[PDB]
Amino acid sequence: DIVMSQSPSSLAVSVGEKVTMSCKSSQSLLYSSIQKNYLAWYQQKPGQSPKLLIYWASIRESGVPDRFTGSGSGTDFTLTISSVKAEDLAVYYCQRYYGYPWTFGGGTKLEIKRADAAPTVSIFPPSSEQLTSGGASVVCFLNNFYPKDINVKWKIDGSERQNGVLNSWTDQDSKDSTYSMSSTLTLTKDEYERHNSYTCEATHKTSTSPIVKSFNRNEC
Amino acid sequence: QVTLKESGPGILQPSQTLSLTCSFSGFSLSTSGMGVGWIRQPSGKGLEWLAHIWWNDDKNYHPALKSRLTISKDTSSNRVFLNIASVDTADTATYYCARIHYVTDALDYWGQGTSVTVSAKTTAPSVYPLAPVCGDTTGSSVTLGCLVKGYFPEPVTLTWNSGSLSSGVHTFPAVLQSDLYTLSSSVTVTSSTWPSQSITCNVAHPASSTKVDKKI
Amino acid sequence: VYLPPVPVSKVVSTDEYVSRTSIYYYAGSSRLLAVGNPYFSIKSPNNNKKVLVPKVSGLQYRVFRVRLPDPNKFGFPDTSFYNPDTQRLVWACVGLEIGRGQPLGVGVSGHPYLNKFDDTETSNRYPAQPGSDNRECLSMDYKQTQLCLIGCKPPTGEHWGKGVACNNNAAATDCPPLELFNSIIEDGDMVDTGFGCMDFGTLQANKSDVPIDICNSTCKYPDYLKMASEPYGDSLFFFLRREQMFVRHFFNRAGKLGEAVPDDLYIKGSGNTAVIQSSAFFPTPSGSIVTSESQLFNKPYWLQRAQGHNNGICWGNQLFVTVVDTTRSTNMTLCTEVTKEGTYKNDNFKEYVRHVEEYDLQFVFQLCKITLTAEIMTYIHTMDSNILEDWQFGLTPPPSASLQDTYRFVTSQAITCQKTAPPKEKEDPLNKYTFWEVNLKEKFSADLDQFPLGRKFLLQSGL
Amino acid sequence: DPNKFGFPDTSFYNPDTQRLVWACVGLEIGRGQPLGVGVSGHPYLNKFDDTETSNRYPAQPGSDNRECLSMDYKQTQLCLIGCKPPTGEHWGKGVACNNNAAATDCPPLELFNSIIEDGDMVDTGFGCMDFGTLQANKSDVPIDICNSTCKYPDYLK
Amino acid sequence: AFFPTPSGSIVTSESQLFNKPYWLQRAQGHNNGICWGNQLFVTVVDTTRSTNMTLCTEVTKEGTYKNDNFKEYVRHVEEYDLQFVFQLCKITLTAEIMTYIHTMD
Amino acid sequence: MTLCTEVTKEGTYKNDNFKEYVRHVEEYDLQFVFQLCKITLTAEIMTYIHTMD
Amino acid sequence: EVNLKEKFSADLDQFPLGRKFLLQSGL
Repeated sequence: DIVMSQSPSSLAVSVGEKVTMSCKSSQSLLYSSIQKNYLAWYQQKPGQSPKLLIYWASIRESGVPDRFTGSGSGTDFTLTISSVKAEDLAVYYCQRYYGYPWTFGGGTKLEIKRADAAPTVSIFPPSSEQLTSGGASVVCFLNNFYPKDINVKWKIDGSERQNGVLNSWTDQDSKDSTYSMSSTLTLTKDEYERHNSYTCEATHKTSTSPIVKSFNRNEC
Repeated sequence: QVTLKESGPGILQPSQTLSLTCSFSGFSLSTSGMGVGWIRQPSGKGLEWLAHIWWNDDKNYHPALKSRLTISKDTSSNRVFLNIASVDTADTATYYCARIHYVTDALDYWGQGTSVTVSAKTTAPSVYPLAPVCGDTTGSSVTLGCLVKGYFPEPVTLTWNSGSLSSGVHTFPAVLQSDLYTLSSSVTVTSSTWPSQSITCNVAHPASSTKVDKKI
Repeated sequence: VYLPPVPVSKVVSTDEYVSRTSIYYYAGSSRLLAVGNPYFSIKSPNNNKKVLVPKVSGLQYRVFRVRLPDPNKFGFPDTSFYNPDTQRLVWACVGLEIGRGQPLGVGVSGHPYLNKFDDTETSNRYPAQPGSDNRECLSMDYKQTQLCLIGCKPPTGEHWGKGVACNNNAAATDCPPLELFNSIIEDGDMVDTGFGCMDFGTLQANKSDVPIDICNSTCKYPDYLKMASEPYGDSLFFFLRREQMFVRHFFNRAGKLGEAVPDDLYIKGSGNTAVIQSSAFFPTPSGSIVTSESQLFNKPYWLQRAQGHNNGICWGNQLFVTVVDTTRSTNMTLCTEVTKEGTYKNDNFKEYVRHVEEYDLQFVFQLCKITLTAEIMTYIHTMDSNILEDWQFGLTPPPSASLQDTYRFVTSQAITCQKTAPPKEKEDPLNKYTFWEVNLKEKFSADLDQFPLGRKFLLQSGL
Repeated sequence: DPNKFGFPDTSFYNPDTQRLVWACVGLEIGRGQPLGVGVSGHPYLNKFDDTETSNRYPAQPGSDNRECLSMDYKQTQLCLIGCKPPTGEHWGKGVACNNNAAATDCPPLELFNSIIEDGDMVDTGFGCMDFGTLQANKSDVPIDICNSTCKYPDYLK
Repeated sequence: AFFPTPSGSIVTSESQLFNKPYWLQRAQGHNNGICWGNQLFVTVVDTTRSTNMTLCTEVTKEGTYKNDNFKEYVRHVEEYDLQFVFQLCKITLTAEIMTYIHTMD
Repeated sequence: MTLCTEVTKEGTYKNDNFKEYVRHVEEYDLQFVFQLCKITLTAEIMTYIHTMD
Repeated sequence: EVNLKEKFSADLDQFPLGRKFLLQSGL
């Protein structure tokens, strides 16, 4: 196939700002007789399915306003928006329908710009009803932060263990406009009863220094 | 004018047959100008084209598979049906059926986005109320937690106390290890509602029809 | 800044080196016999490879392939006009006469299960007529045509047929793509009759769209443009054509019309006019009057300038006369009885159909010598190699040696096998095909006025 | 171009102050195919009745009487060579002048003239005019010309 | 309201206008074969080679003739060939002829 | 030349929805070359033209 | 659009038209 590559994965824009969102390919989308660029675009609103914007790289769909404009010819392409508003919060997708089979791009996530925030830290032990089943999951709730780029590690008595680390992010809040996620250290009780200290730390763009919340196992 | 809805089996087993049915109202597919495709997406990944069938009874498929994927329409009932045989673990996605143009050469308006998740067997949810640490008298912000680990299938709608003090919620998506699904929940308050005011976990799990409520 | 691009060695006219003498010669065949069934061959039931009665009609090509005795094997009484050490001898054509002695009258054919739906001339009301099978018995005349071809190479044809498809696409309809080909014209194969120069054997499944004679064949058609553009020009000396046709009736097909005619062109009706009939229409050629002065035969044909570069010289001692006639293609009927009785009944007789056809070949030639010299022998050698061989005077090392050793093996094929390629000259490329052959090796003469042509040849030549 | 060409000898003309230009003297339009004519039609053609020998009549009712017919056209050979691409003409609708109590809704005819491009047809004995805008029934001609216009040369122009 | 239907006649092969060369010695206009802009414009019209094909495939094979088993298609094909012979012309560019060619183009 | 107009827009065709017109159009050109001529005039020529016209 | 940009030739007698043309040329 002819591959599609889009950059960046996400871009933070303020209200009233013009955004340029670039998508590329490996083979040129122009035909020698058709002379129309074989490109269209999409808009995946959160909770909604993708809808159509502009076709043949310069001709818009009926209902899309004039602020949305497509450009690019040959191999380089960029979607150019004049002034972004509240309704355009979505995930956009690149589409080449030139050579069969047709494929999509990596995609980009548009967010409305708000305040930078370091998360609020917390730690919780494995519940004793889960311990009766023989399992031990130490959960960490890092909530209310912005942006999404954040490094998460776990310290079991100061040693970093990458096994048993599964992180899932939430969506943005509608009012506070920040991000959220959790970190559940999934392990076995047979390894739980050996070590003592259990530490959740993080590295965020707002604060390079680590935030901390800990709990020693045997104490109460 | 054009209305669109899909219908599928929902829950499938490995090496079985997939019958995804697409339904339309507003046009006819034998008309010169109407044409429909079928697009998948996972919960985390992007999008990709699978199959698309036109007016004059010819078929294209995604050449990576090229064997199991057999698209077919029924223009008399004005419907399209998607027929995958031997569904494997890689087909865990959410399919989107919709209508295409060729003056736009893209997909105009899409549908409900039916969810097909394939695994071994359903499992009962084991709800675990996360309790606070004994600890020092911190008093910073008593956040609570109630962990729904090890269930199948999707979806489960987690709910909190009805009509009480509400200042936000933190509904988490599902993490994908081995077939039992993994998900959690949190609500943060400024350390006033606990242990004084009431808190509870309501879990639905509408497949297995069991319900157990719990306090911390 | 530019440049005159590339010098290429050109072909030259054959009147540069061919020298003519004042020695003439006659040839003439006997009457040729041909008889058979106008519709299909008669195959033997026990062994289904030998024929019982062959198929021959008016509309099959009669390609002729005569033989010429090699002039070098002639003991001449006075050998003083040439040296056989330096020269060689080869023939050239100057005349042409084709005779037909059957009375005029066009032949006809038909098909018993032809896909007629309805007549579409003055009345086709609504609604549609009921039925699943509506084939009917129809008989149909043909278009008329007259032509003639002569040359050293056998004539090359062209025809449509099923070819390659394209890539797996869901936007291109189930329709067989049409592709052009180039073929060598056999004997017995047919001419167009207003139904396109395509194979009907692999493109028509129903076998109910043409008359019965041309359902499983390739009605080929002669190319002029590709044949005139051959640089050596050893295929077309001299040719005529004459044909005419016009419409007689109008008909439509019957079945599921493969493309719906678009709604943008017509307003749909209701009541008795809800359904739509076919759009696949086709005419029928019938042919017109045939005079005696529209003939192109029983006439002398003097040639002095061919359109190609070969001025009638015929290498390999063979010619190629192809002729198509329809003006004497009439069909007789035969009626033999089983029992003799005094009352007519429809099962006492039996009927057979036949067709006769005859021809006449009449020629006059001229002797020509080639003074073979070193600058000339290379010129034929890039054209051909077989003519240089069968004259029996020399052989050729094809390179002046090769430039790469190419790493010949010696231990005879036990480790890394390759293409051994056991060769064979196959003694001609034409042996796979089949022509109506006629020998002439005992039919030359030097006294002219004992034959009709030389009597006419002496008047036009002024001798 | 006759000035960007690799001539074998440029010692005849003076390129400082002159010009080279091509000239046409020999032409041949080759054409190879058999000689079969073709038929076209229209499946819902506005035929009422037969009017050549027999119309013994009362009145005849009916809502639609369209039928399936097909016929040929005239044989017509022409060829022409030009420096400008050729110009033709066709009849068509135009202004109506909207006055003087027009109790008849026949549109006025106007002589238009434009340039012939390929894919467009010659006259078929049915008038050199635009059938698409001047008819409405779409049922008087065969389907080949019904949505288009036919053209014709204008030799004296 | 009447209207006639046309009907073609006997098309011969000697009443054609092609495969026979021409030699333009003197045109009726003024440019005797001069090609400004290095381009020609030829246009040909013929309807004597307007024959129509008859394509019909099958969806299934039987030992019984049934009209539903076949789908009918029509196709049509034409061939053309162009051949040209040209001469070379020179122009003496003097003063007033520049104005003469400028008002032409 | 034949023309038709309409009175209404519908889905199907009805007979009384179409009003028709017939037409014919014709066209000419004339071109003329002349040659100047004079008449010398004696007395009897004046008599000859007078009785002619 | 046909294109004759690189199809010229100065050698006349290799084509059917010029062979007839040289006969009409009287040269």
